[PDB]
Amino acid sequence: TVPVALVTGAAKRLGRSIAEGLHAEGYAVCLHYHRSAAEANALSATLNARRPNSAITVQADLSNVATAPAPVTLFTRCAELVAACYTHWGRCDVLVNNASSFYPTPLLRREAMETATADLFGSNAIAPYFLIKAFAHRVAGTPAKHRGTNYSIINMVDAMTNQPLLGYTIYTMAKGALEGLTRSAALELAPLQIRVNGVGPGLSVLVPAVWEGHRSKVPLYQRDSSAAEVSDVVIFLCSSKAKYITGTCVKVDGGYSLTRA
Amino acid sequence: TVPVALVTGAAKRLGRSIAEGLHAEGYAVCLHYHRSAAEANALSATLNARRPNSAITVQADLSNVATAPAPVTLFTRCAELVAACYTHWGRCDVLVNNASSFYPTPLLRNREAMETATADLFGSNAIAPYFLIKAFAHRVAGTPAKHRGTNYSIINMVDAMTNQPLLGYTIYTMAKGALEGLTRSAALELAPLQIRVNGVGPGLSVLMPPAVWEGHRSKVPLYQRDSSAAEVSDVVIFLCSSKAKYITGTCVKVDGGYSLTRA
Amino acid sequence: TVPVALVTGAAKRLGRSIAEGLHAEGYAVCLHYHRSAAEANALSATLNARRPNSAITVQADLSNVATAPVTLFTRCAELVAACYTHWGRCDVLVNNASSFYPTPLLRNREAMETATADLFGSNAIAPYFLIKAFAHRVAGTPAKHRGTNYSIINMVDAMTNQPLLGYTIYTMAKGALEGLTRSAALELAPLQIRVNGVGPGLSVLMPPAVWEGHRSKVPLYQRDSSAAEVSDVVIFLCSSKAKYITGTCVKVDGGYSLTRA
Amino acid sequence: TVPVALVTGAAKRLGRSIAEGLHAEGYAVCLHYHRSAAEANALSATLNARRPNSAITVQADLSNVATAPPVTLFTRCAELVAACYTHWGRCDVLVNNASSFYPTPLLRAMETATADLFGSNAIAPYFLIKAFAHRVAGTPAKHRGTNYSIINMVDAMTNQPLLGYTIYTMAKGALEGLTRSAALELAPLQIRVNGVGPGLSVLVVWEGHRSKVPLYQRDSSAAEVSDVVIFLCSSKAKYITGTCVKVDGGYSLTRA
Ligand SMILES: NC(=O)C1=CN([C@@H]2O[C@H](COP(=O)(O)OP(=O)(O)OC[C@H]3O[C@@H](n4cnc5c(N)ncnc54)[C@H](OP(=O)(O)O)[C@@H]3O)[C@@H](O)[C@H]2O)C=CC1
Ligand SMILES: NC(=O)C1=CN([C@@H]2O[C@H](COP(=O)(O)OP(=O)(O)OC[C@H]3O[C@@H](n4cnc5c(N)ncnc54)[C@H](OP(=O)(O)O)[C@@H]3O)[C@@H](O)[C@H]2O)C=CC1
Ligand SMILES: NC(=O)C1=CN([C@@H]2O[C@H](COP(=O)(O)OP(=O)(O)OC[C@H]3O[C@@H](n4cnc5c(N)ncnc54)[C@H](OP(=O)(O)O)[C@@H]3O)[C@@H](O)[C@H]2O)C=CC1
Ligand SMILES: NC(=O)C1=CN([C@@H]2O[C@H](COP(=O)(O)OP(=O)(O)OC[C@H]3O[C@@H](n4cnc5c(N)ncnc54)[C@H](OP(=O)(O)O)[C@@H]3O)[C@@H](O)[C@H]2O)C=CC1
Ligand SMILES: COC(=O)C1CCN(C(=O)c2ccc(N(CCCO)Cc3cnc4nc(N)nc(N)c4n3)cc2)CC1
Ligand SMILES: COC(=O)C1CCN(C(=O)c2ccc(N(CCCO)Cc3cnc4nc(N)nc(N)c4n3)cc2)CC1
Ligand SMILES: COC(=O)C1CCN(C(=O)c2ccc(N(CCCO)Cc3cnc4nc(N)nc(N)c4n3)cc2)CC1
Ligand SMILES: COC(=O)C1CCN(C(=O)c2ccc(N(CCCO)Cc3cnc4nc(N)nc(N)c4n3)cc2)CC1
Repeated sequence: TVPVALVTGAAKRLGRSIAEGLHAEGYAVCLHYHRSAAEANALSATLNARRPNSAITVQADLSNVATAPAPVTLFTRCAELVAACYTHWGRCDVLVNNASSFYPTPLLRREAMETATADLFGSNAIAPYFLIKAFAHRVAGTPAKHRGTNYSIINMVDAMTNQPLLGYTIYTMAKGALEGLTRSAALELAPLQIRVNGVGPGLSVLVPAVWEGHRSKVPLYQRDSSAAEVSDVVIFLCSSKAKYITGTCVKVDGGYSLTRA
Repeated sequence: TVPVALVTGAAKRLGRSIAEGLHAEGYAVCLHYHRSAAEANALSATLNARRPNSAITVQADLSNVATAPAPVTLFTRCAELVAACYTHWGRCDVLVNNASSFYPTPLLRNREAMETATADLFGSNAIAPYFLIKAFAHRVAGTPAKHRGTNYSIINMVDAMTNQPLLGYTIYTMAKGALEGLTRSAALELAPLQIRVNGVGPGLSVLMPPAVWEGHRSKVPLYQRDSSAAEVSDVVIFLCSSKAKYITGTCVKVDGGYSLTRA
Repeated sequence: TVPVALVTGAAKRLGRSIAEGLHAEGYAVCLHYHRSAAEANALSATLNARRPNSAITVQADLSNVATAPVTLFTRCAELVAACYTHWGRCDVLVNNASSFYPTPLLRNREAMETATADLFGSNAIAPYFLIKAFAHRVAGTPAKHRGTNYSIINMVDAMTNQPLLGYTIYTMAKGALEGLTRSAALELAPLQIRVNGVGPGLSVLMPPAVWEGHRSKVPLYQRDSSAAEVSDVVIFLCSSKAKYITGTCVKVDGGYSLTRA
Repeated sequence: TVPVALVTGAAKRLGRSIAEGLHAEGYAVCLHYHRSAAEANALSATLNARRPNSAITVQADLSNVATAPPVTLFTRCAELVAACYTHWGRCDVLVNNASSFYPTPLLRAMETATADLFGSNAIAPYFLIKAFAHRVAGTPAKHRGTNYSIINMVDAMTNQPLLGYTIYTMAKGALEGLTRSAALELAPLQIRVNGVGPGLSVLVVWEGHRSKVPLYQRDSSAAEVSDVVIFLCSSKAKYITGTCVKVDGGYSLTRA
């Protein structure tokens, strides 16, 4: 009776608001983290205090690399994340692919580039593929009679990547791949009634002289969004209200994509 | 202190579902109709029964023509629709441009019914959306900022399947493509008044020989069926809600994945 | 023997350049104009000098207004009639004519009714009616007498997904024209009529700092295009080389659509 | 000198037709291949028989795997661009054609599919683009060519995904993101970056697939695609950048 969400990069910022919002709706929440161990553990205790046995935390590098104990592939670590929900609670109804690295990969003007490829592509595109695969296998290997009634996968994409940010080619490619995954997984998982949608923020919860300048670009309100302005949309899309939506991406950008230089 | 929604073509189908959903969230609803008087009036009696003074009905042909006098323009009729909300309740917070003509206009056939077809399919789908949006905008801009609503939201009912056009339906496909540009253009220009403008684009909703109903339905990837009206209108209500307040300029497909298909 | 093109708003700027490039490729050209009868008579003369009986001129208002009543749809069949009249054919239609002026929502009834018919007539309604006229003509040519390369190009706008503030009527009419392209492409494919769009950004563009400011924002070259930068694309899409391309819109915009405020 | 084009996967089919097309236009062509040595070398022979010194061949696995001396994909790709500069001193045009294509079903190792499908389609194209841009950047303004053009071969139909081809579809989506981001970033150096998206092309159970095509009810010939790649590289398309041109006979307009 209590559904389970797995939220990647759940420790802070938008991933934390997504986990908080799903939890508010009655979900048990698997809080994935990579480096933010203290934040993830504090968030868990907050939600477990509000509602016993309502949250767990699991650590994984979603980079496209191996990790030592066979060195452990990204694939294995992805199946293991999904397995953690099944092991704790016997289900996993919602997957939010939120975790994402983001930093410049300039084409113009070290082995960091292999590091960058692995990290940006892994977190943003390849781990989402492997997570959705493990998610879908687990639904597929549940007898029909016992399947949940509202399986939902949300990919966090980017409303502004048709208007790329100068110098972020690999990240922009990765988001594009992610949008690809949304359409391909919606089509292919439809027979198991698993919906696959994207949410794309424009500017959200910006870190002062420059904050002010970015803020002023947004037609609506001339500010970046709050975390909850994004997560409320994620929450709606996972709801039974949205049960006819799949294969689609929703921009939550204040009209930022409508602007031109 | 009760919010007001104007829903066009509210009498039946999707427009009635949207009207009932907004009503359920505590909107007073102004139900526009053209031909469907009996249905609209019964819808409004149901709503007023549930909550006094929470609905009215207004008639207007949104076809881009002049109507019965010196002659009345579509503009005027549109502005009068908005002014009906303001006359009765003193506000208009939401507008759902739902009303819409749909019928083939094939490029290859071979006369007054060519001129009234463009007027009807273009008016209902695009130009009346424009004028109602401009009349709606005018009212807000008119209100001292101290008396303005805090959640203004315009929704335009577009078509998920317009990039994959239905054979023979060119004017209709065009007018929907128009409606998408108004959605984007209005979102931009009305952002300073915090008027959000978005689209909702159904695929197959509330759909012939029945093996051809069963035939069309089966092509949708999710559930192999057309949607319920609620499956569409819940999305409309979400975009109107204060939880959607950073959303503007976007269209949301509700198509069960239909737009993902190829022949 | 010599293929015919019909080009609307052919008298100046981009439409003149399209008429020339088709003229240069050896089309006989029907130069449509509305107000600029001089410039058109001028151009006709020039190309009728390079080559006898290779250019004609034709006047019509493509606004959605009945004239002295003659409805828009008959003036459009008239235009198409005039190529078959003179030359016995019409192989190419370019819907280039377009009025363009602000129709703002805020700030500041005679005006408004005239803008609706002018902006939607010219950008959208007449193109519809012209295509209809053109398709019926081909349909009513026995197959064995049809030309081998029918091509319609609609001049759309690269930048309409990023609307120009205060231009809604225009932006809507361009989105109808996009609709027209895909819809006609699909419908006319059996006739082997190809229908495509070409979408300029800033082309052949207040205080000089303003002009420069606008030009400065184009990523590639930091300027507006020339007529020929656009007309070359049009002529390619009409060439037998593009014979597998229908239903598609080609941006010619120097990257401008890739920018954000 | 004559301008030079690098075409990846140039041995057969579209990639050969492109090579041929640019050659017939006056380009000297670097013909990249992976497994099709014999075909690549026959092409080059025909090409050099036509105009001496106008074709060469280079082999490279564009899968994202560290190869044997270990040699990474970055290195392989940079070297590929250096082969142009080494033999002809210039590289004017890059066509990212090379592409692996096979199912990666979500419902029925993965390691190799991922490195191969994302490398050929997405990660190699980026390193190739970056190598190209670095070689242009480092050329003194005075001696830079006057018509830099990069063509990504994308897919017109990827918004309408082929069931079971998730990784391929993702990789062509990455390649679309590369087209735009590289077009923006390399615009100041006057390198245009564009995509061409085939529908069904040169289908190798077939009349079923091609009858879905609105225009002519067939798949395209190889020329009906390469001619488009040729035009976009030409100076007549010098204002077109960031753009993808579908060449699909209208197939992307269909629905089930
Ligand atoms: N903020 C904005 O304005 C925008 C956001 N978005 C998208 O929304 C999503 C959420 O945004 P935001 O909150 O700003 O994200 P953040 O950049 O703050 O990061 C989210 C989390 O991702 C995790 N992560 C990063 N790299 C890896 C990796 N290699 N392996 C595993 N986990 C990793 C980190 O977890 P940990 O801290 O535990 O290491 C991090 O806290 C992202 O997908 C982003 O692309 C899109 C548009 C703009
Ligand atoms: N149903 C579907 O599968 C899809 C629907 N949509 C869109 O969703 C919306 C609602 O769809 P649906 O419920 O099927 O729409 P309907 O065709 O059922 O029409 C809704 C109402 O539009 C009104 N209307 C039509 N023309 C005019 C006009 N000239 N002037 C005034 N009102 C007019 C009618 O009111 P009356 O009866 O009072 O005369 C009608 O009941 C539309 O905008 C539609 O295009 C999009 C794609 C798919
Ligand atoms: N130039 C640019 O930057 C851009 C251009 N485009 C599109 O490219 C095309 C050409 O651009 P450009 O040359 O600058 O356009 P212009 O503004 O120069 O106009 C083209 C011609 O359209 C004709 N026209 C205008 N209104 C009417 C009408 N009501 N009835 C009949 N003919 C009419 C005029 O003919 P006459 O003079 O004979 O009256 C005019 O010369 C247009 O479709 C435009 O929308 C798109 C984006 C930007
Ligand atoms: N043909 C079609 O209908 C469609 C094609 N396209 C796109 O058009 C382009 C050309 O299509 P098409 O000619 O059919 O392509 P092919 O499937 O024939 O592949 C082209 C070449 O790619 C090379 N290649 C494949 N994998 C690798 C790799 N791991 N490393 C290096 N080279 C590799 C091969 O080289 P070698 O043979 O030497 O090993 C191959 O011959 C592709 O990018 C494709 O996605 C788009 C959609 C439809
Ligand atoms: C504000 O920081 C500063 O003061 C300066 C330091 C350098 N700097 C940036 O690194 C930067 C940071 C965030 C930016 N964001 C605007 C959205 C662009 O997509 C915020 C954003 C944040 N974190 C993010 N994390 C993921 N995984 N993905 C995303 N998109 C993301 N985005 C843009 C540029 C801007 C100026
Ligand atoms: C009297 O009708 C007949 O003779 C039949 C044969 C022809 N015929 C159609 O052409 C037809 C009807 C409805 C169709 N719908 C599919 C959605 C297309 O967008 C359902 C749909 C319904 N009503 C609709 N009303 C608006 N205002 N807009 C929409 N899109 C709409 N759509 C499609 C084709 C079915 C009915
Ligand atoms: C101080 O600031 C100013 O000077 C303002 C004065 C008013 N103003 C303009 O008049 C104006 C004029 C032409 C503009 N063009 C390109 C912008 C479109 O994104 C040039 C263009 C020309 N003529 C055109 N004619 C058709 N039929 N269609 C097209 N698209 C068209 N376009 C832009 C703005 C904007 C700014
Ligand atoms: C009778 O059953 C069989 O033998 C089937 C075996 C599996 N099978 C396919 O794998 C297949 C092959 C070619 C297909 N093409 C239509 C375009 C799909 O996007 C042609 C295409 C060709 N080669 C290609 N190579 C790259 N690198 N990329 C592309 N897209 C590509 N496409 C589609 C499916 C269908 C035939």
